[PDB]
Amino acid sequence: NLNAARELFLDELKALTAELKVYSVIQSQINAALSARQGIRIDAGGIDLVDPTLYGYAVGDPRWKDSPEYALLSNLDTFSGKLSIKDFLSGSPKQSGELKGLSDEYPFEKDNNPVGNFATTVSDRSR
Amino acid sequence: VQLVESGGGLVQPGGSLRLSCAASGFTFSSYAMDWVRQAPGKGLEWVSAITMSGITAYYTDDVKGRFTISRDNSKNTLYLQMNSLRAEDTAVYYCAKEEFLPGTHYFYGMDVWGQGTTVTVSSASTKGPSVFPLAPSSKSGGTAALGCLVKDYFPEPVTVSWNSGALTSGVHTFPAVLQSSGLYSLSSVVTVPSSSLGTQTYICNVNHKPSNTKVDKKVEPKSC
Amino acid sequence: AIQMTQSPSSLSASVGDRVTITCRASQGIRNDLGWYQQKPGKAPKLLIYSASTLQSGVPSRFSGSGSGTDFTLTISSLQPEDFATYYCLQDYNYPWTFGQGTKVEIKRTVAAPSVFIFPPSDEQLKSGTASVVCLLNNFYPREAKVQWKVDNALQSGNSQESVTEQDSKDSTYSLSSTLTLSKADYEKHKVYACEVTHQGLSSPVTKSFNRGEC
Repeated sequence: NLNAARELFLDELKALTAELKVYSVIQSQINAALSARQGIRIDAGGIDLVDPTLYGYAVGDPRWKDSPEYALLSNLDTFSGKLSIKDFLSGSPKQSGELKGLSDEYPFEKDNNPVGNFATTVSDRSR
Repeated sequence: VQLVESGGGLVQPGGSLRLSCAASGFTFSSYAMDWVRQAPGKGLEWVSAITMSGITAYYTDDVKGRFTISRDNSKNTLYLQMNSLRAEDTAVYYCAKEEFLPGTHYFYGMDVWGQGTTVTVSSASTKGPSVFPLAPSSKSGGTAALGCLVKDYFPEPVTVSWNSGALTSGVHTFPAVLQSSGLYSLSSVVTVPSSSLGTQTYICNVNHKPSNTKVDKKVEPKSC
Repeated sequence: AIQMTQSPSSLSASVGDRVTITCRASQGIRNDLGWYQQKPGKAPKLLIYSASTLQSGVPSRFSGSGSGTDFTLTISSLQPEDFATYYCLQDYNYPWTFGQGTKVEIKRTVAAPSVFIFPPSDEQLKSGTASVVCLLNNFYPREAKVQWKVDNALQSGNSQESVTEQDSKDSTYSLSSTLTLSKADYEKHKVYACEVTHQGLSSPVTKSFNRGEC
């Protein structure tokens, strides 16, 4: 009864830690773009978030599928074997809710850079 | 590297055109692309840009909600859909490749341009010119002027020669002007010695390819 | 928004001179300003970007300068190939916007226009319109005032002008002014006169005819 309750709270903590990990991956693509005064695609032309290598697992590792990261990603509405940054951010269920009406890209501009505004929008969910 | 525009022509106010630009000899999908226009006699106007992905478009103010820029990276082709066209849209439309600073998407200008395609928006029907003599002056061993008035044609251009190309010294063929009717009008003139006005015959040869009309015309002095 | 204002609108100089065109923005645009060259019936060519970087292939006599709102293209020793129109472009904000252009014309000695006037042909008058043409032939500089008088009434808003490009032989211009009236209004007056003011002419030159008098 008590040791079972402990293990549910570890599973909740594992899932949150995974969600934060995905936001970290997204946020580091966004900073890579900002650094190279570059744009970022977040649709199917952008990165695939269902990729073992992003979270420490090698490509064919069978325990990838048992990971709390894959658990989160593969349970979303938007999952289809692959998962774009927009699919993840707009997908449910996850504890940061949803982001609707994001464009498929945020291109580098010289004034009010849309990459910068996206960085801020994404950063206000890791909070 | 090469950009070839196409799809321009003649259209009426309220009508539609689709311009195409065919890119070759570089990785089309890696560069942003633009349309730039130039109306006759006026300067350059940036019209539209699009990102390498084809997802985000930008427009100049005159054009918002009327034109649409797009591209197909598998076809190496840039498009401009032009709706609700008006007379002021009449211009040469250039296709232009944007360049970035190395390792960036930091746009700094247009380093490769097409040759341009012409769009002409007007209510006028195609019509050959009327050619009238500009008969040499009544007064002059001096110099006299002498010409042809090529009036009420549409669209541009016309070409004009004198005595089938045998007379080229002192010829000035003028840029046309757009009259309020919607039709164009121009004059070609030549300066010659007064002495020749009896002896030498002067014919202006006026070609207007769009209507398929040529007109030759004698220019002699007036009846006295 | 952002408006670019070049100056001068045009400018005359000789092979070897030091030429300087200015471009001013209505707001700060950092160094995000390019310079393009265009020649008649040809595509524009990028010369300078990022305010002062030379496009490769462009010769060293061209040079760029400025920051914020005031910028400067400079040709140190002008050459035959450099006679052309030059445009500046800001790409700091969308819409990107060009300057209105600066033509660089070949300079020479003053030359007066020989002036000629042409009545409407009889053949045209059958159609119901009258076109009276004044010709200024082979002059320099390009500046010229052409005034139509009909029975000494200064005419207004019923004529159009047109000008040749600078000549390849003698570097002069030529101008056509065309006064346009109905057959009705043409036949209602007698003295048709073209008055021409220009630097090479000490006082205005008038040419005229009387209607129907060959």
